[PDB]
Amino acid sequence: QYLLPEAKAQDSDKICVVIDLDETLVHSSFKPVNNADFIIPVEIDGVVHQVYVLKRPHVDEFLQRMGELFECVLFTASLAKYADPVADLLDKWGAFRARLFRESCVFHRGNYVKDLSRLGRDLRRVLILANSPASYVFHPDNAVPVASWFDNMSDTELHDLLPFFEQLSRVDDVYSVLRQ
Ligand SMILES: [Mg+2]
Repeated sequence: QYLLPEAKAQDSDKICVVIDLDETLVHSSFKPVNNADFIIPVEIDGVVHQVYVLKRPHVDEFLQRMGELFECVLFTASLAKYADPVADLLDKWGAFRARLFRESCVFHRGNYVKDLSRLGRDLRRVLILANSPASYVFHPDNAVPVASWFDNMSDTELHDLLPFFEQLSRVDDVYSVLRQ
């Protein structure tokens, strides 16, 4: 069985974009951060720890627009119990049509790989936005790299990628732009 159901009517003409959470859209820590965007309590072996979450600058604009341009899918190497609460707070617009977590990755040579082949979408119309090439070793021709983000409040990578996405949203075959 594929990782996604069939695309709903309003999504099936669109390109599918698989989006990484950590160091791509947000950055989370167990070290207390003053003036955090969100704090989520995560239970680990019966004990609750606070996870301090910072949003990358421009992520609201980015997410809002990507959910129009694309069938967006959150595909994180992290675990639902941290990633669901975070996505609930982040995704104000219903941008993420599905959420896929650690179990849905393939652990390959010490790396959590998003294997786009198990999605159930024609690979000519799938993109992956990820801060590490390890994320997409199987699909390097589907990828749009973005630098890892931690706390640099002057970052504008998400803002500056939007026009490129704006363009990719409209092609028929992403390989015609990325090359395969
Ligand atoms: Mg990441």
